Amino acid sequence: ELVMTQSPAILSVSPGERVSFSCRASQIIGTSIHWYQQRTNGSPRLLIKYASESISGIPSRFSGSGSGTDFTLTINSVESDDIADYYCQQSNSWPVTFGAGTKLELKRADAAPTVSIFPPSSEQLTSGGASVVCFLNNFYPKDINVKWKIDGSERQNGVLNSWTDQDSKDSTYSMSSTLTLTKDEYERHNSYTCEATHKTSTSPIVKSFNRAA
Amino acid sequence: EVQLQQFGAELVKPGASVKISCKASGYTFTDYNMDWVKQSHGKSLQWIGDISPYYGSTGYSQKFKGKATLTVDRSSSTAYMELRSLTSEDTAVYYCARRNYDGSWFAYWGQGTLVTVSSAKTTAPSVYPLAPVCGDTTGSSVTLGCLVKGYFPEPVTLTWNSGSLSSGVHTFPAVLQSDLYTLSSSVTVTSSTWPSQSITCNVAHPASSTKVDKKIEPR
Repeated sequence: ELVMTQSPAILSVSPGERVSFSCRASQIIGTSIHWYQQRTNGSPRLLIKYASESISGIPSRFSGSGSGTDFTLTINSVESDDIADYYCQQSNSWPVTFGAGTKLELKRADAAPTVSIFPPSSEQLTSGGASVVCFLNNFYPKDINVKWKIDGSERQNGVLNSWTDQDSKDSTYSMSSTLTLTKDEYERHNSYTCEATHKTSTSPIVKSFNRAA
Repeated sequence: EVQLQQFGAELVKPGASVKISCKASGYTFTDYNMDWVKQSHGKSLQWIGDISPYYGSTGYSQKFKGKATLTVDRSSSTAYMELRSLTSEDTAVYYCARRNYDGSWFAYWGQGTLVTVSSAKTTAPSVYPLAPVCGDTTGSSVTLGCLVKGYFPEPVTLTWNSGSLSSGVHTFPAVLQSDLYTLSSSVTVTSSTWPSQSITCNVAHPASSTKVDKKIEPR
C-alpha cells in the first residue's frame, strides 16, 4: 500500500501567521491527494481535493500545492479555530490510505512544570490498595517524561497517565501520573519518587518522600 | 442535506461482537458505497473497508479484513459494521463515511461511534483525598487533589467547594485500565489559604447513584 508521511507531527502557531506542512507519498501519485481538518471532538472535514482544488464553503486561507510525491497544505493567516489535526489521504491506488497527521497548537513561552507528589491516603490503604499520585502542572512545551522510582529503582507496571488538552486560558499543558500498588507491596519499600524531565529541566525535577521520612 | 447518522457510543464485552449502524439520508443509498474508518484515541484515521449497498460486495484493508464485517439493509438505508471478538485494542471511534461522485475523497462523515470494550458492570468509585506530605509547606502555593478510582461507566462529575473553587483546578480525563475508569483532579491555592480554610472534593457518579463530599485534611 501507499505510505503517506506527514511532517511536522506538531506545529506551534500564532494567529495571523502563515504556516505550511507536508505530506509525502512513498510513490508518485500525481495530484491524487486530499486534505482534511479535524477539530477536537469533531469529524473530519475535507479542505482541499486533488492537491490544490478548492472546496465550496472552505475559507480562502487554505491552499494546497504539489504533485508527484511531495504535497503541501498552507494556511495563510492562521486563526484560532484552525487549531486542529490535519490529515492527507491518497486515491491513486487501492486501498486509500491516510497520513498520521499534523497537529497545530498555540505557541507560548516555555514554562516549567509545577510538580506535586501525594502518598496513598489512609482510606485507600485501609481498603488494601496504595496509589501514589504525581501532578505535573502548567508546563510548555507539551512533551514531558515521567519516571516512577521505588527505592531508587524504576518501575513501569502499575502506572496510569492522563494528559489535559492545551489550556484555553494560558496555553499550557498538565499531566497526572498515578502508580498503583497493593498496600502490602507499598509497605515493602521506603522511598517513592516521581521524576520528570522537560525542555525546561536543567536537572530532572525530583519529588519524593519516605514512608519513614 | 446528506446525513450519516450514528449513535454516539456503544459498550461491549471482551470476546463479544458488536454491530454498529450508520443510517443514510438526503441522498440515494445505492448510488454510493459506504466506507468505514477507525480512529483510536489521539491517533490517525485508518480505512477499514467499504460496501456496495446495491450489490452487497465489499472490500477491506488487510489490517481489518476478518475483524470487521460490513453489511447493509437496503430497505432501511442502513449500513452495518460488525466487529468480532473484541479486545481493548478495538476501543476507538468508528466512523462511517461516503465518498464523492468518483470515489476519490470522503465527502461526508458520520459523527463516529465510540466503542468501549470492558467486562465491568456498574461500579461506584472510591474517592480518596490527596493531601501534601507534611514538613515541606514550601512557599507560595499548595496543591491538593482528589483521586476517583475504579468506577464504571462514564461519566462522573467533580467539583471543589461545591463549584465555588474553580480557578487553579485541573480535572484530568478518565483512563480505562483493567475494565474500570480512574480520574484525578488537582486544585492549587495560595499557601496561607489551606488548611486554615476548608477544601472539599465533590464527586458524583450518576450510574451508581454515588455522591461523596471528601474534605482534604492535612496528613
